[PDB]
Amino acid sequence: MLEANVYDNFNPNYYNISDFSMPNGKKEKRGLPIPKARCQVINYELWETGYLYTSSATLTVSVEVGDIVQILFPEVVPIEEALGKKKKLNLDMVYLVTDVDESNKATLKNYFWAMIESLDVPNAITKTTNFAIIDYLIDPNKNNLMSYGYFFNSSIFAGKATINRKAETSSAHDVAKRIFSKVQFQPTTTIQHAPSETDPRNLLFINFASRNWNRKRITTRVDIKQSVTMDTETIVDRSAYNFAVVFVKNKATDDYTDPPKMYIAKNNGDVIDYSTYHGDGTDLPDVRTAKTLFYDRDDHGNPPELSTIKVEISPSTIVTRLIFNQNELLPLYVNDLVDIWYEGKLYSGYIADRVKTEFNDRLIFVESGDKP
Amino acid sequence: MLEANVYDNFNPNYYNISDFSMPNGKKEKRGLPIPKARCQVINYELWETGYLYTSSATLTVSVEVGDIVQILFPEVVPIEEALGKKKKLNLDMVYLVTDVDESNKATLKNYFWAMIESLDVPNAITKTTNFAIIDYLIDPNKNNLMSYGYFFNSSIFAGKATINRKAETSSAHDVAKRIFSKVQFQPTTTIQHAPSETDPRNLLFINFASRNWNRKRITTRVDIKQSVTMDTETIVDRSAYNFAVVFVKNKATDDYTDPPKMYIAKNNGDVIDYSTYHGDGTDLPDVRTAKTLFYDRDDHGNPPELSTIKVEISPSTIVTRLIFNQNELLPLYVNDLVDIWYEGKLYSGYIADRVKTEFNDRLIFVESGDKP
Amino acid sequence: NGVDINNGSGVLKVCFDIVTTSGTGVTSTKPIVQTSTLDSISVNDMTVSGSI
Repeated sequence: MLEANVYDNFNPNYYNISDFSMPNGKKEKRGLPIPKARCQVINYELWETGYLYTSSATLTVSVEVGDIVQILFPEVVPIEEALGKKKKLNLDMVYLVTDVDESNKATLKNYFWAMIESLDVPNAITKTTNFAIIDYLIDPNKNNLMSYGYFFNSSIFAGKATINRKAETSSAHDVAKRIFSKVQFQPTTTIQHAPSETDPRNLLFINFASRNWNRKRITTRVDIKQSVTMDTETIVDRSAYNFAVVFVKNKATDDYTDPPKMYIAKNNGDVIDYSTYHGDGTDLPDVRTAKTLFYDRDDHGNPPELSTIKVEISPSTIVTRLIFNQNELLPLYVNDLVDIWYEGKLYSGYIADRVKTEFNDRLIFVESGDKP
Repeated sequence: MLEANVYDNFNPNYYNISDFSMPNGKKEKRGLPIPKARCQVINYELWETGYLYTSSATLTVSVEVGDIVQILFPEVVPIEEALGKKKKLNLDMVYLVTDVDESNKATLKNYFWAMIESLDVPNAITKTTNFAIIDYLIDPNKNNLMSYGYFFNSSIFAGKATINRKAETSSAHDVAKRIFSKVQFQPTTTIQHAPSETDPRNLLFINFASRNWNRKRITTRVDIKQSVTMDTETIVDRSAYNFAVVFVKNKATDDYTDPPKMYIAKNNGDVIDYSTYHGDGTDLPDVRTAKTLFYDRDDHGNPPELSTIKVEISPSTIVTRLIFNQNELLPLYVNDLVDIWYEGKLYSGYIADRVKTEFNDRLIFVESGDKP
Repeated sequence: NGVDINNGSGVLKVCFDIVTTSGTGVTSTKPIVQTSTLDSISVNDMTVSGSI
């Protein structure tokens, strides 16, 4: 079994107060408490980041909804916080109790996703770099749960933030998912005692750091023997009816009296009128997914742009997800850039999640796409 | 068992190209392919038209989603395409594979309803005759599936189309259902070699033809031994709360301060104020289904008209559906105008569907209504 | 750890080499610095490759 530390809810209405007198004399934030009970986590399905599934585990002590569960491992993870600076960090799996049944089986939600809950973010914040969004999302003054610090690899979140659809107000969950897909990284919450020996506080931090500051791409093979589960995910939201029966309203009748114009999307990506086609069908799709679209003529009176129709019939990012057993010959840990060979086909992406169960040790591989 | 021809998806992005060099010299559309595999359909529920239920069958060869299944019968169906002209049409049941499970049991959808999928048709096209709507719906330049031609009876679709509700944009499915209910007909898809001996192509045609050009009404009896499933369907949409508690806003208060006026719909259909009633209850409904309606006074200030309230409190077309076993003493087939005697009551309508199973042969009888 | 094994008890741990690896093999190797703690130096000449 694994060891588990059970604490009461890390209420930021209590812990965010900077009244604690440090040994030197300085006034700082309130440190994390001691576990109300030391128990042992048993009959477990424990994820590392909580990318797809929520963790579930039975616990010896009678835990209740709200309590924080810190699962301990007798091993250490070295995170590169600065180019040369590597810090000794202890392996932890921190969750929030969402629901306990009659048989004391607790439904555990990964601390980070349970922290950025109900938080909404406007398009104005998303206009800047990915660092600005992370600095907004991780704040104990706003979040439902207490936060002390954030470790983040500057190179991975250096790039310009992904463009938002309709420039609307999105939830912290949807933006994080959209950002974490492009950066090819996943967050891990860790409880560890303050770095300075003078500070006696136990603190909770969020991890956006890796074993290598400048991440390198790995090349590996996944055999059918590892109980492989193949399923297709969609990163970007784009429409599914590749053929469009487009109708344009007549100005004189203020009605759709005029016949429709059919538009087909080629295999390359371009959108053409169906009547204009002069080919052999090799450059057109294998299956015709169709929809009927209605458009209103602009103030100028001109028909709607080809490009505007194109966006609605354009293809979505078909991405392959692979869930398999941990290979001891070539171990794959979370937040690693990999190139997986499966049944003669090459899939490129990252390790998003990791399940620590009683029977097996499994990985969630997410193909980042961007192949041609 | 039954014989089955399995073809890959009839992609109109490929087959709707007039590059096929005919023996005479001229160019025509690409003909249908040869079946990729000849298999035998076992453990089946096969619907002739697909009026109410979707077909299901376990096939010997491992078919996949998208593939077209042509079920063969060693019998011939004569459809009358012209007043005197009849064509020797071989019996066929054509379907599109929608989903296959682990045990290779394929969910089959009737070719026509799968072809007119996602198609939307505004009030503008419905304004004309039934021929114009059929000519729009059956077109390989728009449809998800390939179609070469259609044979139909001029007399049955000769009449003026049904008036649309709210004059809105309706789907191809909803309009076809509304049209097929009034015309008392159902479509059948069939694969047949081109009529001319010079043309060597194999083609797919949608059928709107019958054994008799000028359809005759038959009067028969259906016994309890034929295992009848009696249920009710509604052709026309009309409101279900037969009593109306109508409120009218007061001009001086700009509020609903004034008391409500109750309107009752009589058995004949006449809508009167409840206060104005002077009868014995015999001309009123046996059950009172009530509803409360709110109205805003017009620009003139006058209360809303009686006829306008009537529409919101009108009865819907109660139609009886009888699903029964085939009687070998008097056989009934798809698209036959019939008058059925069941348990002492006479019901009039048409044979909408036919289910071919390994054990029995059944028919769906749909009453057209319009009795008083 | 810097455990005084000569005077007291315990297990002494001390890093000497830093091996950076890839998926297949080794990419780069950097050895740990050799600290020479002294009180007073009476030298004639000196050559420095880094900084004082």
